[PDB]
Amino acid sequence: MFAEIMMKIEEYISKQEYRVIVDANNLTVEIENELNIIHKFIRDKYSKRFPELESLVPNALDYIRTVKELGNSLDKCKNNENLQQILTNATIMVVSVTASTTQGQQLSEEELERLEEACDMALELNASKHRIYEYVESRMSFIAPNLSIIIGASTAAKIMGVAGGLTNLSKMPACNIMLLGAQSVLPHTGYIYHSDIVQSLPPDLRRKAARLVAAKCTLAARVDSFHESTEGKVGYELKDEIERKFDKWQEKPLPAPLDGQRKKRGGRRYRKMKERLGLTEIRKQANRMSFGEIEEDAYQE
Amino acid sequence: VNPKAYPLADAHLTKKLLDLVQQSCNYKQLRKGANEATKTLNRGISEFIVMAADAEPLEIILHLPLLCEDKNVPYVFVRSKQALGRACGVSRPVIACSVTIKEGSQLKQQIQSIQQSIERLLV
Amino acid sequence: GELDMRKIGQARNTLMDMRLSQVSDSVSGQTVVD
Amino acid sequence: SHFDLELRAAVMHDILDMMPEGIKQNKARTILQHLSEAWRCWKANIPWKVPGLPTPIENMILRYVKAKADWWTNTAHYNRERIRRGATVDKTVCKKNLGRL
Amino acid sequence: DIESSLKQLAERR
Amino acid sequence: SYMLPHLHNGWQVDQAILSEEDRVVVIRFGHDWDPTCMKMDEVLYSIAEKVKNFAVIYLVDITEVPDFNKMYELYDPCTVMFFFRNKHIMIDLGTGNNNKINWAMEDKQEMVDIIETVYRGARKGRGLVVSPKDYSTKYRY
Repeated sequence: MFAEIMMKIEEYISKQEYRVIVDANNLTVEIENELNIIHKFIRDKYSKRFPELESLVPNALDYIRTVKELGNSLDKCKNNENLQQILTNATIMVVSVTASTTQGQQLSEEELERLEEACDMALELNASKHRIYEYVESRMSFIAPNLSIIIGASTAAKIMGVAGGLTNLSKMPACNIMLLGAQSVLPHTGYIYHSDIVQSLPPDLRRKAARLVAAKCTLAARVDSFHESTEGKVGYELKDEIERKFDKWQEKPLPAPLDGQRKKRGGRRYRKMKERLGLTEIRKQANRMSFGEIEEDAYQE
Repeated sequence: VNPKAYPLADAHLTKKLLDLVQQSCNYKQLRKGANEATKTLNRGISEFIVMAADAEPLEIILHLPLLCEDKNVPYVFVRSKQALGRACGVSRPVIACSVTIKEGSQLKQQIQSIQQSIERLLV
Repeated sequence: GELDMRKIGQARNTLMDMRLSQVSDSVSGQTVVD
Repeated sequence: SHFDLELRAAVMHDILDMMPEGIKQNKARTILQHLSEAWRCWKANIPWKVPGLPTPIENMILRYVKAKADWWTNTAHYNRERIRRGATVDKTVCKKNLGRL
Repeated sequence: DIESSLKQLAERR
Repeated sequence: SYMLPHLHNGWQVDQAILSEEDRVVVIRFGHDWDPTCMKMDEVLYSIAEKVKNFAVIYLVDITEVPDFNKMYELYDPCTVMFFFRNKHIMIDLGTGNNNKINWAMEDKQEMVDIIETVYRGARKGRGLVVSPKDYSTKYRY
């Protein structure tokens, strides 16, 4: 499945319809899960040689590069030029402090060879996923430039794969666009909501801004259905309007010394306010003092 | 006007279409908005679908005659949404005002007459 | 190049949390309500 | 004791004398407002960013803000020391000192 | 306007 | 600073008193050199944009126009006096007289309240407005 998709992506990139981009996106989404499973297996296999390597490297690619650069030998963390290009200086210092006191035995030769093969397979899967994402971005820029510039190239490719192209997506209304590929399962979890354009928003204003993100992208489906808007100025204007709306959603005179003129109205016209808002209190048993006796204690207050 | 907006009605035809749209929206038989018109065309309950030629861009209503080619409904494009600028209380000019059949409509036959008049403009 | 002041603090906090969790992994009956 | 008002007056006089007669008709109030914004900015940890202002004007505003901040810090420390010792103050002075502290 | 008066006041103090 | 335009000419100041009638006219007879008049000007600037809709405050220099300090006898370094529609309202401060404030009021709220009370009294026509303050004492403790 992955080899035929890679051959189709190579044949598409060497020659430079719409289902090939969706197939490449599905192959990249499968290869990402395969690389995540390979990174989990490499972290479970290399846990004896470096048990603090998973805590020091939370990323899967960073942990794979650390397992490929250091491996069972913990002496590859002192002034290592290969580990300095993957992680930062503080991360390299934390990895050196973890490898100074690791309290773990080194792995065997077959386990290290299997870990190196899993790291090479994860690197090849990540490279194939990056090539498939680049091919999908090129096909989206050649097919739907406004939809790739407004909501993203991968989101436009997923919308064209789910709806059936730009010709079927143009028919889709804002409600369908808002819940494009939408559904505990989140109601109205549209692809726009599950996208990079909706990820740069607070969760309290993530869905409704997705209503500003999907339906305008539906206008991009009306923009890429014909042969017009090949540059992407409408998608850039929609993205600028969405950014202005997200910036707006996120973050003295003195009255004259005059009073009322006179009182002439009262009863079912001004009495309602004086009975509800300025409601009549007890007006008794709370204003009397009983100057002769003393009800409360001497210092109850 | 826009060349892609087809068909184009006359002045009295647009006045009668605006009167029928106001009579449908005042009797709860008209839906404004592009997504509401698309939902009324996909549901198969919309008697007529009207568009606006003064739309920027005009491609957003371009699926409104094509859905009219998918449900056998008459299509028409007001020169400007301004005709329905107030529409059913809409402050902004209205474009997609899917007029859906209303049970015992006080102007049901009048709406049918508008349909018959909108089917002869596209020739 | 540039100074990332928060980077060293984050690294130290992560190391301390990892060490404590390793110590906390030896606890006997710490409860958890899902 | 009156470092704030004196410094503000000196800065305003310097800016006005530097400013041309063609710009001193109405932009003096604008420069005063910019100085006020700079002062309120340093008192609330909010950066004062006027990219449309001349670099020497920004430098003068920053110098005035630094001088006023130093004077305010010294005055607040002195007032807090006097209050702790038991000096004679009023409600307005106490409120201002509490706010500055 | 106010610039002249401010300068005059400053020059005497 | 001193954004309040000082009426240099004495006759100009008098005409300014006769200029506005529906609001409060306050003239600061303090000389701008002294620090006390500087504090008074700062207090006025605090209420410059607040009491503007109800009052019109002008500065004054007793050296520029001496007739005000020789006829009204404003000998204080910075005395605040009021004149409403050619009628010098008196504020019942309780300092023996009521022609001037004579104190460097460093409280903006107190000045605003005094201005509001003076406006209310002028509207009521009371030549001696009862000041809602115990100005007879230092009001400090």
